[PDB]
Amino acid sequence: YSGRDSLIFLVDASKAMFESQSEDELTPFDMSIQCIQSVYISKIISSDRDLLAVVFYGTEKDKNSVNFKNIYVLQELDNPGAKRILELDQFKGQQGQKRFQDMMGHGSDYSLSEVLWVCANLFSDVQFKMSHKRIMLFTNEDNPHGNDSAKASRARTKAGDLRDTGIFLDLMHLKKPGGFDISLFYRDIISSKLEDLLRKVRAKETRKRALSRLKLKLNKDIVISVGIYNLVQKALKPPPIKLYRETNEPVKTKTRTFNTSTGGLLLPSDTKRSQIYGSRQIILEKEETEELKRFDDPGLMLMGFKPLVLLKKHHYLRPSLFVYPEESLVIGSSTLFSALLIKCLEKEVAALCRYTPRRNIPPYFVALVPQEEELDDQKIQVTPPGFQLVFLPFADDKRKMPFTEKIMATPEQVGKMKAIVEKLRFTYRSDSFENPVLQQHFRNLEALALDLMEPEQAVDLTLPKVEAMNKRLGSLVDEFKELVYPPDY
Amino acid sequence: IHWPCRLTIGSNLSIRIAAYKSILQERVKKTWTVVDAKTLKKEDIQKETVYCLNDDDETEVLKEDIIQGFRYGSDIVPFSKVDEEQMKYKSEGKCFSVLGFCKSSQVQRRFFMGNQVLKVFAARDDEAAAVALSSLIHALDDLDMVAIVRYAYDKRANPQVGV
Amino acid sequence: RLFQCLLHRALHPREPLPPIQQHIWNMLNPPAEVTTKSQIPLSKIKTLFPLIE
Amino acid sequence: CSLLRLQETLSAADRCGAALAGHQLIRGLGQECVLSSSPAVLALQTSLVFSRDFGLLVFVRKSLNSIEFRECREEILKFLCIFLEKMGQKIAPYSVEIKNTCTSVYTKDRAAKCKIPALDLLIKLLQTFRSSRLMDEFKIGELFSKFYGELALKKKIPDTVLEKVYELLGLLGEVHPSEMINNAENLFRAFLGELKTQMTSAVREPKLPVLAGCLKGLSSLLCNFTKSMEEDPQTSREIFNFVLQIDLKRYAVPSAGLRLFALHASQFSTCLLDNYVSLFE
DNA sequence: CATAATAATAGTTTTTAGTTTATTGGG
DNA sequence: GCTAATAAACTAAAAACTATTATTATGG
Repeated sequence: YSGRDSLIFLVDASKAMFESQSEDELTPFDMSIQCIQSVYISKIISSDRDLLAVVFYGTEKDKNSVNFKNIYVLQELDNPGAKRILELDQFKGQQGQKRFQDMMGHGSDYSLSEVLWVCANLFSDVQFKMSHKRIMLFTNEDNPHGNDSAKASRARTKAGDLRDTGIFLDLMHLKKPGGFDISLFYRDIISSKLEDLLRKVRAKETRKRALSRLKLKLNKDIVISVGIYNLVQKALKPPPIKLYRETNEPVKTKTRTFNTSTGGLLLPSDTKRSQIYGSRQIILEKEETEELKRFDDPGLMLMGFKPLVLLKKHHYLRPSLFVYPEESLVIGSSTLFSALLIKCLEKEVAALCRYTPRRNIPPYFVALVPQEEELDDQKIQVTPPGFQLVFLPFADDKRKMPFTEKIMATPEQVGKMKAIVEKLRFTYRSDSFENPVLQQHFRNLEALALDLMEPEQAVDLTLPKVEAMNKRLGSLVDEFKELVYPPDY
Repeated sequence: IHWPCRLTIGSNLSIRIAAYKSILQERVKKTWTVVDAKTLKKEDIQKETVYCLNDDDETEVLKEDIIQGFRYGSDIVPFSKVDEEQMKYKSEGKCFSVLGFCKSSQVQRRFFMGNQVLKVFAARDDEAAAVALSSLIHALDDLDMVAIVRYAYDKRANPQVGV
Repeated sequence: RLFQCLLHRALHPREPLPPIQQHIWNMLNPPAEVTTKSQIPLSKIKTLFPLIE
Repeated sequence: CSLLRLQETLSAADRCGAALAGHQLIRGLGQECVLSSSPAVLALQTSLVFSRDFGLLVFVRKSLNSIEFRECREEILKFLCIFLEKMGQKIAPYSVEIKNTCTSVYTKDRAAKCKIPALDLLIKLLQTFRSSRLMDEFKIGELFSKFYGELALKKKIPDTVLEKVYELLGLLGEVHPSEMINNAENLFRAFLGELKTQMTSAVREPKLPVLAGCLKGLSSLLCNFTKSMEEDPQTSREIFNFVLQIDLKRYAVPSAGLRLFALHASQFSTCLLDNYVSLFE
């Protein structure tokens, strides 16, 4: 499902950004600004399909297209970008706070119902596929129901409308964190993470819409609608958009075939593919090439059933893809596959096929790991019910080794090193790998997008150490390595 | 060919190892050389990349006055080749260092990544260390232990975490 | 298939190219005796479930 | 006046980047379009100079990829073409003007981000020549020189419904100098090759849209006098009817090929000896 | 020939697919 | 005494995300 996650950033202007309010820090203006800046950076690196707008409930002198009193409209709904980063840097730090004092000032009178009015206007402004719409708000004023009851009633009515409209609002601890003490009564219409928001984890791109769906033409009679998808991706280099080094102007690199001799623009027609082999240049053509690659229609033709016992580590290829059952023109796909999964204890003998990716391209043997409905107790469908597309190699997929068959050592070595490795058991964490080049690259991009003094080099969990395992375990591994002249040359 | 490295973890481990590819496609060597249909002479064929500009006449300019932009957020950040060449850093050398240990039961065949199978060889010039590594292989097998290794493909490539 | 196309265009480049092949294509097909043992249960499942919408 | 008010405010409401402003501009464009739809002779003359001035204004001043410009000038070209229906020759010293403007328009995004404006360009200019031949149709010589320069272009990246190879971009407005003859024989061999590609009508590669939508109409305006009934290509293009399989969807393209076969029925000598009944039935 | 007929034939940014890029190499 | 065998990167790339317009049916 495509859709722009619109997010609004409601930050106070009177004191909730400026009063300690049962705390001792500085004005929450600066911390809130840095928090939202961090999340903007996180989106820029991780999500540029989500619109953002910042609003200041409370305004001495209105900066608002709505022109309503106590409305300060800084940034309109739009995807994250550098102009907004500069916009917030104007109000970043205590220098930014005193700026805020300069053009409009703090202690600003508020208009809550009008704030809901104008943010509703902003939500109405969008013209695109919307995935989510959230109001993000911090306030030291956890319960300013001390206002006129008419304003509170109208604000609650507007909240009922907007959540009825589907608009979502978030107020999160700024005065009395934890214990539900925060929002002493503004809990009425709203029903921690500052560390994450400042942490601004980024560079996370994920599937948004369905793609690459096919059918299980298992025999010449039966087909079963399915869909092929990925969750393991190879991180790319971001596109080098050739810009004029002076004027930042893009490049129309006009690349074509041609003739080195007669100065004419050649075409694939008046040219032919060829293969210089032996004594014969083996000629071909573009459609000839396609046909030589054109084998059969895309889909899954069942070639057999193999137990999940022949599969071994050497039986491995490119990272596996996934198949989910689909019912667009094959009734019972999901039903029959549910039967397959319930009888998957016996269906360790998984399906065998020579999968054809698309037309004009050949099929290839790819095994299918039966994915169960592994729904977690917290209701996370890890490995959704389907099949993992582990790819069956050919004799092509081989680069042989020598055969200097090595023999086992004395069992005391095995036992002592088992004690070593289990004593030196690294805490398992699947979501623990970030590429230092990748991370440092993100940091260069974000830092050399502003005038940052330096891009930080992210010390990743992927970096091995020298003493952390040498204090969790110690040098007893080397002392155990009792053989003369250990591989520590 | 030999991928020489010393598998070094902590303050004590350093095992000389030469890595080799086990699963690897043999791709076609001689390619579909496109030749003129009427002369079959690729030598008489030109492949020019006319780096034109966004002009009516699209004035061509070499990369001399061209920078590599990057659509950073709702904007483009241009990085010159040296600009994007100093910002970089990767594990220099044929790096291969294990991060730690865990049971292979945690991971599944449906949780693999990487395109081939890379049989890393035993200790180099140390048969005692080689048989010790064989015993360590057995130790890993007994405990389902995994050698989660940070692996720079070489000096020229970035690090790649693996097992 | 590439090899047999090479043989075609070598011995007789002046000819239309053949299909991928039979025999090489032949040696990929799934077990025929399994299809034989299957067709009755295969009929059972396939008639048991319409596969169209 | 209304024409003047739009010429000014429209030239005023184009301030920096507000796509909302630019689409109120396309809105005023629609207003001027319906104005021209309700014309008067005095209004005809007045809208002529307003066309000149403010069309050049939108032509040069906007000149940018901003979506406001994109759509507004898309419908600008739309309106200019749908008005091309009737001016008379009065667009003769004004013909070359917009000829050059439109050629540059092609050199713009209509070479990079070709869209409906590109087809607007094409139709406007082509109907222009077929409404006016060889009173300023001599700049078109070098114009097509460049075009064939960018027509021998191998880059088929542009859009499919904006492809330019097999039905309408006819080019014979000039005197057919040896220029277009030498370029045209190359065009002809390209036609032969990619039509042979087209008739693999069993490989599920139709590629019919405007791919089979521009340059063999260039052939149509080109084959009228070229490559007489003297060789194998004659019978090849004769065969090129065969399929013109079932199409439905009004079957415009097969019927389009059949219509061209009608056009050059004269060009069908010396081989149609064969297959009397099959052709005729 | 009647004249607002309301389906397919794409429009889309898709990630993801083969790109020479690279150095140890037989003397 | 010599001279790859690669593999950082190639430089790309075919995917429906979306669908207006024509559809030629039926008022005109």
